[PDB]
Amino acid sequence: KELQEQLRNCKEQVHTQEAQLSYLKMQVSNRDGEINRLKTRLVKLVQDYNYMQQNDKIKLLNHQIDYLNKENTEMDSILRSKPYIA
Amino acid sequence: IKELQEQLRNCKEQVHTQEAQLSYLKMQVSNRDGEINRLKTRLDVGGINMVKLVQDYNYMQQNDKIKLLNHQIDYLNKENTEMDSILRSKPYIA
Amino acid sequence: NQELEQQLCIIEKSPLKAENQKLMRENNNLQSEIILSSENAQQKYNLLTVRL
Amino acid sequence: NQELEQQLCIIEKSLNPLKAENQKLMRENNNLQSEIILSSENAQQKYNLLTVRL
Repeated sequence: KELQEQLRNCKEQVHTQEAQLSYLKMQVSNRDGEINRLKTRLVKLVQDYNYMQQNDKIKLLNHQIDYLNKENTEMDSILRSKPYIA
Repeated sequence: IKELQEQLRNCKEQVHTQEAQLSYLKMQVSNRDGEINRLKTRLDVGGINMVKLVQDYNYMQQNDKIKLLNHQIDYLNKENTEMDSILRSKPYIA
Repeated sequence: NQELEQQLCIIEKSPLKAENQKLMRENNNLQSEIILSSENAQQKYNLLTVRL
Repeated sequence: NQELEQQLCIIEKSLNPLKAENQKLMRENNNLQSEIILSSENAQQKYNLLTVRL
């Protein structure tokens, strides 16, 4: 008869426990991520193969700075003379 | 009402499996503390890891530099392109 | 000496200071979040207390 | 080379250790404040039971 209440308390306890597990799965999983952050603070070859290739793309880019462009120096002289149509 | 006991018998199982996992997680909480200070202690001693931080830092910073200069390229390229676009034929012939 | 300057420029033009400066911001946020969940929860449950 | 070393000496003896300590402690705080949010989650865990009856 009262078995309905027995069952009820256990189930409520079960769900409370599930929630507690989930709460901790989360607190714990978050601690992983919190620590993974530190694992990420505390292959040299790639660091050299980009940095050095990032470095080279920049140097190429510096030459692109001159073609794409440094012509702006030369362009201001034309900016000065083509308006001589006026 | 009989069947309630059967379900209670079933409910009581987990309960038991959760008791086991709850213990595990509490222990794991201690292990996380057991991983983290630990890392703090290691920092208290040294390492940091200063070298890794510099190199990874540099990787992303160079990537930001390529973006900054790419901005500079679109700027210079288009200013010069448009100035040439006008200016070279502005008088056309004159 | 030249090889050293080549690597020294890695910092001059862009590490530890960078993480430090970020932390000086990142923890204002974490601090804000602990507030905005702790005090905010208190208000949420001042409401639940009344509501319940 | 000595000066290149001196720039590093200055950095390593007087700046990096401050940054190292400051980031260390701020990492303790970052870790701790990621935790602590987890304690606000504990406040939430209480809340989550109040919400049962809601």
